[PDB]
Amino acid sequence: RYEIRWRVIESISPDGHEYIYVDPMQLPYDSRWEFPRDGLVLGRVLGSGAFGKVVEGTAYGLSRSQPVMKVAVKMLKPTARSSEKQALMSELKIMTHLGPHLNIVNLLGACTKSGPIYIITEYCFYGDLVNYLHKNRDSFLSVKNLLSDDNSEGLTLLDLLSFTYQVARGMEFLASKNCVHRDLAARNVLLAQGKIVKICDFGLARDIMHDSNYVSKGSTFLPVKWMAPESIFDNLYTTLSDVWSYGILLWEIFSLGGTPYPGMMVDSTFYNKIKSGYRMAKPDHATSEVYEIMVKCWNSEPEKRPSFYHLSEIVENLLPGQYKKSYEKIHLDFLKSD
Ligand SMILES: CC1(COc2ccc3c(c2)ncn3-c2ccc3cccc(N4CCC(N)CC4)c3n2)COC1
Ligand SMILES: [Cl-]
Ligand SMILES: [Cl-]
Ligand SMILES: [Cl-]
Ligand SMILES: [Cl-]
Ligand SMILES: [Cl-]
Ligand SMILES: [Cl-]
Ligand SMILES: [Cl-]
Repeated sequence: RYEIRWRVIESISPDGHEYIYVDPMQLPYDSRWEFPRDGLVLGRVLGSGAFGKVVEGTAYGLSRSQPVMKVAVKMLKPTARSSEKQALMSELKIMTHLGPHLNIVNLLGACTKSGPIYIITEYCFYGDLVNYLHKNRDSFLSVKNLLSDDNSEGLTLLDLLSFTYQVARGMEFLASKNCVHRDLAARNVLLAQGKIVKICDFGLARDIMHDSNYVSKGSTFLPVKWMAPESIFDNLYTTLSDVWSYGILLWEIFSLGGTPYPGMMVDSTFYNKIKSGYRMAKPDHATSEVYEIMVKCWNSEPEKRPSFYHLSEIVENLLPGQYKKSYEKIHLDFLKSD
């Protein structure tokens, strides 16, 4: 019945107390985005939620670079409320505002006139990261070119470092735009062709009510296992809090899809342990260096945590130099599209 909104920060008071977030309705939609309905063909349903669904699709003429293009389409169910339509429009405005990045699922086009609203997004071949890791759990054994391509081989530490680097980059981009994700987790990361990490959100395509990851508090659902202490207790959300989420996410990556705080249910006892300063032990496939990154992200003092930009730098040093070169070419190819 809900989704967690990405918040973009318009301004912060000199004291550091009053935060003003942009109002999506206030922002302006760009008509250039509009794509003719006839030019879009809808396929199989990628996901289904009580109020919405994601569908496979092909867009014709949408892109000069890819005249026939595989894509994913976001649409509301008839069940969706009048207010919810607003949410889709809001998503369009915010996404246009942020602009495009290689590491986030991107908005390609939208159909908003004389029809059910349709959001066109990049199509990711591998699906969500959690499922992908589980699928490749077995056959995983502890060159750089192979990593940034579709060649299939047993999953490697190198692959994990790549996913680790891409999420940092995607997050760095979001932070630069003063955008706070508030629900960063492997479930919200999808993998595209070429093993390119794309960051997304839980959405209306799947049911938050039916997901164990979220605890419902008040009128909202919270991914407590991924929340920074300030968020849980002080209800404060920032780029720094996201960093905490990034560390939890890394734990998910190095445990091959493992649930954080395994064997621990979220309860009063869990909250107390976090206040105590309790942190997760090293994951099985995590190197000492990677675990160190997770621990830094989990610092009690948010200002103490590393910036996403710093994290990208740290991860890069743990990757062969050719990986960085490959990322750069892919980044440039991505910005050259169309
Ligand atoms: C043929 C396969 C194809 O799978 C897929 C799945 C989702 C795919 C996809 C290919 N391209 C894109 N998206 C998207 C895109 C935006 C999303 C925005 C919010 C939420 C999403 N999701 C992610 C998947 C989840 N099961 C439902 C909600 C989104 N998904 C099966 O994996 C390969
Ligand atoms: Cl959003
Ligand atoms: Cl096909
Ligand atoms: Cl583990
Ligand atoms: Cl080690
Ligand atoms: Cl820093
Ligand atoms: Cl940051
Ligand atoms: Cl960088």
